[PDB]
Amino acid sequence: CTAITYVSKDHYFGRNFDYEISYNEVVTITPRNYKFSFREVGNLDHHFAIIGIAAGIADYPLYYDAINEKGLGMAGLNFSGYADYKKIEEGKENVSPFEFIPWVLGQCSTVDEAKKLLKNLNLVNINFSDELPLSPLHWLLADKEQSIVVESTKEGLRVFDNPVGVLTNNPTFDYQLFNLNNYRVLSTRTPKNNFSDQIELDIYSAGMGGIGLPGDLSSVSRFVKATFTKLNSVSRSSEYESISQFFHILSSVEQQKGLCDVGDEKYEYTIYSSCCNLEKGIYYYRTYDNSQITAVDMNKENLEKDSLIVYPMVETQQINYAN
Amino acid sequence: CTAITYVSKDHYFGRNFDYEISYNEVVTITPRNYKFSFREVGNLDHHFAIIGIAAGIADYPLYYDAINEKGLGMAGLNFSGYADYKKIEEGKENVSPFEFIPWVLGQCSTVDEAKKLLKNLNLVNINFSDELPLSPLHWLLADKEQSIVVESTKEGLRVFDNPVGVLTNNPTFDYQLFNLNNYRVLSTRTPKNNFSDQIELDIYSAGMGGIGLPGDLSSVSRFVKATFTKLNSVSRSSEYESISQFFHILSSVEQQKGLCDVGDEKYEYTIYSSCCNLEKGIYYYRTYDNSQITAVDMNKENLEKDSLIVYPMVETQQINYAN
Amino acid sequence: CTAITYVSKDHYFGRNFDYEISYNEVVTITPRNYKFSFREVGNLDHHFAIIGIAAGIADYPLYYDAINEKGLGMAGLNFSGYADYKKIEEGKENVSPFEFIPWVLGQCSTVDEAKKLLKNLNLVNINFSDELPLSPLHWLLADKEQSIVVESTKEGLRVFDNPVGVLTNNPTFDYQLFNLNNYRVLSTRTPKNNFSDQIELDIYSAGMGGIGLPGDLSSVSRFVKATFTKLNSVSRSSEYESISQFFHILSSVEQQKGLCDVGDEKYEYTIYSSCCNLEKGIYYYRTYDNSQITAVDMNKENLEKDSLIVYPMVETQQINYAN
Amino acid sequence: CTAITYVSKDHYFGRNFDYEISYNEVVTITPRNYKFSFREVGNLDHHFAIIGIAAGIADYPLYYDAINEKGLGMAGLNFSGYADYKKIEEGKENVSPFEFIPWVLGQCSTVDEAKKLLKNLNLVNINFSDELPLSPLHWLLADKEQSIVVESTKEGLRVFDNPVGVLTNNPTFDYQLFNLNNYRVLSTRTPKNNFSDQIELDIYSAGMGGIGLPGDLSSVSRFVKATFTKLNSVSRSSEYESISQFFHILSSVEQQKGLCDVGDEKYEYTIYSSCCNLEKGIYYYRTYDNSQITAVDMNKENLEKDSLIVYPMVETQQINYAN
Repeated sequence: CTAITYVSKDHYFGRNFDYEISYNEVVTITPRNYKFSFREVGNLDHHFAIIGIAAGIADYPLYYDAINEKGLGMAGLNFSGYADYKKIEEGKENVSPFEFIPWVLGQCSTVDEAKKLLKNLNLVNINFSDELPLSPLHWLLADKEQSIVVESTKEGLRVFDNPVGVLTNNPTFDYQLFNLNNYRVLSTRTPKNNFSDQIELDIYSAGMGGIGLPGDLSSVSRFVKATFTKLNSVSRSSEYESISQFFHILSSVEQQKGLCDVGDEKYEYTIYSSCCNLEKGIYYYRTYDNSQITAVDMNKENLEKDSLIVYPMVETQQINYAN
Repeated sequence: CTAITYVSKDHYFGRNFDYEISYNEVVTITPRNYKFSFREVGNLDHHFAIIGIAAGIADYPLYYDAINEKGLGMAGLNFSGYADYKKIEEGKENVSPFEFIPWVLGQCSTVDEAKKLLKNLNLVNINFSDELPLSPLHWLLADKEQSIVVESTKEGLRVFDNPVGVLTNNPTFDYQLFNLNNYRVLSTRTPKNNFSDQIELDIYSAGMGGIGLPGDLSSVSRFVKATFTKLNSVSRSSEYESISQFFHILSSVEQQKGLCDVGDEKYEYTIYSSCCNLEKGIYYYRTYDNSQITAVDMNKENLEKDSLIVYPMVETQQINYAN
Repeated sequence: CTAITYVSKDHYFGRNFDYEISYNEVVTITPRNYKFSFREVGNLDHHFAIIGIAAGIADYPLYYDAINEKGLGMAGLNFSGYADYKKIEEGKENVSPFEFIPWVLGQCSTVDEAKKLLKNLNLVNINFSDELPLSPLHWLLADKEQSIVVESTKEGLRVFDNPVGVLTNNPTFDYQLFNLNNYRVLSTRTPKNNFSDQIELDIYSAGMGGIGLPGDLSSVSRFVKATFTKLNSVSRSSEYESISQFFHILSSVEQQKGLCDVGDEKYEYTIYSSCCNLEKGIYYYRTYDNSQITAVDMNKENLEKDSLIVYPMVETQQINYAN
Repeated sequence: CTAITYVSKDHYFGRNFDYEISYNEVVTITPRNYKFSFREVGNLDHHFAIIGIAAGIADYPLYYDAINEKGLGMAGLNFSGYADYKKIEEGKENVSPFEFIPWVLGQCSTVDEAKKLLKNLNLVNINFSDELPLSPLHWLLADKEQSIVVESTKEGLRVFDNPVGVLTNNPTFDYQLFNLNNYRVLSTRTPKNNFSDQIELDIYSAGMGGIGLPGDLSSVSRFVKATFTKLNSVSRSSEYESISQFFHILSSVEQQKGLCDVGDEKYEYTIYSSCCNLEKGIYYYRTYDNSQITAVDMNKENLEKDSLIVYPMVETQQINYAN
């Protein structure tokens, strides 16, 4: 997985969802009066409306990522072997990872509010059900001001400011930031010949400033390439050019089927790619097999409802036959 | 630019067109009775039908790439500083680079026929017009059997067999093939710990087999990554899954706006990406700002016409609004 | 700096000392009755004998590295910006970095004894003198069983087990170990063509298993290359062959004059390279301008003395003129 | 193998000899009146004196490398699979590779003279003897003005000017020079943060300008690292300091035993390293298990003799026991 934020007049938030198998992903709008029952903290009978992509395997919104009607985004990304969930601890707000996106997005309008809510968080090892055990995750949260990373590991709970608005998988966020130090020299412009003034070295290609940028599908490499591509991106401000650039950034680090074998020719690939406009409450997405951008606008629904609104995903290529 | 061939059940050919500006790109079908007048060789009054993307600046099909009705594809890719075009040479078929795609695709049904035709070729330095001087190019040709590369350089004209079905920009094709030797170790699977059996190294990410793959936008790096991604692609045999995979291969080496500065913030970027089905005569394309695949089917036209059939390219985002 | 341990039959310990200027580096034997006065802990009037290279100040053995007569080695390596030394803390053994090598090597026969001693350590910010402020350092300690790394940073004091027996400069040791995970594929043997079974890739060179190994002079790169070179080294048990291999490992990551400019053509270079036999108490060294190995054997001195025994370093080329 | 030139005040020439097994390598001075009998060209009964290292299994000087009394150096380096030797060709100077160093160094005082002599050369496939078939080689020649590379391949005989004064093994020299283009950015100084002006990236190590420099033992990697290390080496004030720097350049790309397995634990390693002072006719050398520099001075011999003067190499560690 790769999650990013991007600014181009509006502020966008979204992710590549990378896994082996598609589990009936749907776009789900949770309206304001859909009751959230939490196992160990107080219920939210009335809360902010949410739109995101969820696993369509329950009548509870099991979100992989989502934004709320106040412009706050949150995404859970695989963090296998690094994530550690805890026992219920007295004095803490004990929240299960499966409840965590509803818990935050339900009641926070900004990342600063999320920071205050997270001060007493303890992420607890309680499964949604026996049939559906917890995934090992870490989280990116973002609004129009800033983004943060939340990591619950064996040593504890850390909330990091994210100066680049990017997150992938393992290892911890502090290693990911540190590793960018190694790429300081990379550039969008042709470098000078610093190697030796005694010989002539030919600029035989454009793009030589970026040589050294890693192009493989591993977690650290995608973090570096997504960061360089996001930070150096240029768009145009209009919505369509803006989301175009966003999906180009995500394309840069997507995983193609066949290239990442996780054992026995079982391939990890980018099942979908999302781009959310935080100001307008629009969830846009592509899928591996549908290149066309599909848009679901949360504000076109009756957000005073109390039942989940589900949009099944367009998963076949939608071709414009021009003749 | 990056050009590739790919086989699933059908055979596909296409390219990323990477440059600073659009020369009014259009999809042009050249029907059979559109007369080709050649400056220094014999005319083709009747020939194979062709479909490709061209610069729409004249009532000649100035193709960047195309396929013909017999399943032969050809593409010209930037080769700046390496390309050399010649004086008229007696006893040769003297063909200008601007005429070259029409010359080959007009009269050859296969790459083997193209190989025979190319034995007598001399590419001459004749401009289409004063307003349109020649670009420095090299060419990939492909059919369902094989692909070749044509390069006219200062040392002469070389025709290479292309064992990977990929081409980018500079340098010469022999260096490009040779450089793949350096990447023999790359894998789709997790490597064994060969570094030392004395220590335990953790597989902290999937995709570690590919570490070493270059991710920058330079010509050689894109050649290596496109080759690795193409050769290790899997898809099912269906048309939509096949072209999905094809566009994913091209996405892997596309150039995002902002990332390749050739100047004072003059950006090289992937203006369009094409995929042609050689068996069906369908030209499919995406553009930088339209993620939806658009399809133009040469066989839906009256190929006995004698004038160019020109379709505008759909260049703005075609979004499916789901609510 | 790079410090390593290496086993043949005997156990060896040593380092490259990398800096801009050579001062009065000398080989100094501290005999058992040389009284160690400590600024905040109890004095050691009688202790283990030590041999190492020091800065050549009459009043005290200011060691860069050393071993003791019981086969325990310790080295201080530059750790600029990462090292943090503390205020005196009650209930701790408050030891200055300049006292640290004498403090450990004076009273510990093994790394296990050092581990117990270090449980109470607080490294305090007390200069040897006003004219000679503390350097920012971290430490490698080794005996014939194991090695550890000691790091005092802003977060606190950490003692790590060192599974590879290597240390360089910044960042923290945990990041250095983690980064080795990225090099699991590297091999002494020619890799298989894993890139694609569809094409023939030529083994045009020996040594291709190691491609990916970094060759620059930076701290992390030297850590990776020293580790790979040390762990894959082979040598016979005989002393001359063993220290030969050791100096070859150190040569692999040495810094050549001209290549590492730390500002206005001020060059960091490997001033000396040491190899200590822990079992035999011999300090062997080469210097940048003397390739011949020099040996100083601590057991040839009167270790019951109470005064420092100082040997100048042989700093100019000792050439065998053979004809 | 790696061969280099380096200038300090004097001009130096030398090489690492990398192979699996040491035979009877000897330092051999060929005096002026040792008759050179050539199988297919005119004999040189009187010629320039030569000193180099040879295979001491024959009464003829079978040099791996050498310099002559007029300051011209020549070295043969493994070129396996690339070297091609020819049939005797009428009108050419037909010289066997085993005769080639004597042929050039016998009669040329400069590289310019060698260039004229090489205009008619045809390197022929004639073994010295049945017990000793020809090795596949290419050659570096150097004097105080310049250096060249000689490569006889299937396509023919090519003499290149060598702008960097380095040579390794495969592939052809043109590819080796071209590949340097990929390293234009590398520097001896800390790079600017070109990655992004939006974030602060920490200079946590010196030597970061060189990141990207390859550190493995393959032929291309050693070519790049030797070139960068040689070109950015300082010059020095004395003979001793100068050859110290020279051996440091060679050390940078030496092959350590255990790291390069060409077989079933058959290790390629740097058996000897040479440094020749072209002005003084001194052959200096350091073997793998003798770190001390040994010097053999051609001018201390009677160069009017007619028989080879052969010195065994000092192959065991010469240690300075200082106490």
